[PDB]
Amino acid sequence: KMAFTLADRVTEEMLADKAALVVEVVEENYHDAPIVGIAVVNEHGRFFLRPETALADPQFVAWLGDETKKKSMFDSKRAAVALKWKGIELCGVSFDLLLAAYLLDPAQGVDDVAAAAKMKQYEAVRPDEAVYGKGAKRAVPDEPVLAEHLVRKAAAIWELERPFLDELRRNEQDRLLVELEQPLSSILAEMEFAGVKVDTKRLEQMGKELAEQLGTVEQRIYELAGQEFNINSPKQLGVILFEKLQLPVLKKTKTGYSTSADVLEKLAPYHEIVENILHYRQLGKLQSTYIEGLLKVVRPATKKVHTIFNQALTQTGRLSSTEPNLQNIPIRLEEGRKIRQAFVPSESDWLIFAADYSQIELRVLAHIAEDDNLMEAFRRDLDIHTKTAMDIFQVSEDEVTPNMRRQAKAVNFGIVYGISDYGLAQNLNISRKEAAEFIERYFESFPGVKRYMENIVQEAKQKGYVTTLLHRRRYLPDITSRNFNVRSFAERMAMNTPIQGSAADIIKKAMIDLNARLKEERLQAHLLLQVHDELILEAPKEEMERLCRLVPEVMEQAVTLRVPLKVDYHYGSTWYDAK
DNA sequence: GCGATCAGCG
DNA sequence: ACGCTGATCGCA
Ligand SMILES: [Ca+2]
Repeated sequence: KMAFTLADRVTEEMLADKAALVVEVVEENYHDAPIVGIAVVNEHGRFFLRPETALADPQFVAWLGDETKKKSMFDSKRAAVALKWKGIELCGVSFDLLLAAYLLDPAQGVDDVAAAAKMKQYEAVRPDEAVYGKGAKRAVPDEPVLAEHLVRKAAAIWELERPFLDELRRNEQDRLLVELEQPLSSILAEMEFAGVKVDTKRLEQMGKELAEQLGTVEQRIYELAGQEFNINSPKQLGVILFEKLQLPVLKKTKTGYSTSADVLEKLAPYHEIVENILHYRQLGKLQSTYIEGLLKVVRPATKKVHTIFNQALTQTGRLSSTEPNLQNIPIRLEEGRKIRQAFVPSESDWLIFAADYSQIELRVLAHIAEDDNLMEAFRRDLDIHTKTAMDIFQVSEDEVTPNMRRQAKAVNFGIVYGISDYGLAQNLNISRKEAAEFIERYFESFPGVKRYMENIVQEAKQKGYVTTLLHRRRYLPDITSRNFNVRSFAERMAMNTPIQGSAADIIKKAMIDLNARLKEERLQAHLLLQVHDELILEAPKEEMERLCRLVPEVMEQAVTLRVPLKVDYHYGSTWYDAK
């Protein structure tokens, strides 16, 4: 029902200088995954190519790698990485339909061509799930069915580029696509393919020692419980704590007694068992997620883990990281932080280099709200987290611990993003009217922040969406809901998204500027990870001194705000030491 | 498959 | 009853 040439060899008219291109990778994790089929749509026709022929053809490979042959695609990072695993370079992607749909509306959840095309009333293409099936029934269909699907996807991309670019232009997002998200996609592809080297012997040893410390705490729990039970079982655990031991019930879930860490912490004055449960969970979390889970996904021949950075998932413009998630490696407890000792440079005599924006969302908020006092604070390079800790815990600057600062950090963001007196009182374990009076004091010092919070809720109601500094957008239909709770969640999104999303915009621009700078200085240094406001690199030890001046400067100059941006940085032999 | 939970970023 | 996430595990 759509005409195309099921081609046996590559021809010249397949190599025009503008095309829609589909390089189909069906496995969700595309690292080292099969390419099951190729389709090209251009001015000369529609073509399906078997990958064993196309990717072994030197003219087609050269076309793939020629940046002057422009390709329109959907999820070009997926294709670029799968091709890197075949030793083939993809260049010249000038339009990525996934990223275009994401910028137009992140709430659509667009995960295939059909979903993007639906946004423009184009429906002559099937959802990937209808073609490949679900779960245990998932399969590549027979070649004629496969070929028509890939061709229909390519034809959709060919037809949809212009209407998507027109709407992007109307939203002031066309440079956001072409100068930020698409260049970033190529940089993320390099990062994912490079991977991060893991010291598996250290992990395996830590996992042996965890298993021993687990039994010891486990027996102490059975002994303090007076009996043995499944410590992971909410039935039995709730029964043990709140029926057998008769501890107070401070919170329930839709299914029963809550045993969350905040609850257990408040029960520490009542029974010694609750802090053993905490210790037990923390150890088991390290064991299951960060020892076992990490070893599962190491490629044994190279000792590398290859994350996937999802660039078109979060509602604020952040990245997320999957399989493994390398944006939530432990750091705050000394036991967990030692896992970072297993993250090592991928070459001898290289080192890990880590750089992070200081107080990033507060600096962004100061600029956007134009609060006189907050802008003055950052012009003085004050540490607002430490200052807030001093005031909360009634200590001097010298007395503030890393844990106290961590806590004041949640107070600072809690207040500006709409925490209530109740929530603040429950977090600080203080009176509720003391919490309310601390909140009113906070907005007395920062009245511009309060005005901003009020104004942005009104702008979201009037326009139906909010935006970031580089024109990323989030629609907030619930902001006019008549249901108080639904409306309230939407108001807090109006408060938070422009700030968190602008911080995402800034680090993304920083990454593009950094890669351009590293190429210009001809350095071997390269990015490995982004962790929201942090960039992790590795480089020969002979490049470190140059990087100590280069990376902070690139990050600090990525944008020019009404306050300075400030970067902290460290380097060392492992990720652990790069702090 | 989902909800509670907890690891991270602010 | 601050916001944005992903992985694991038990299932009242
Ligand atoms: Ca930071």
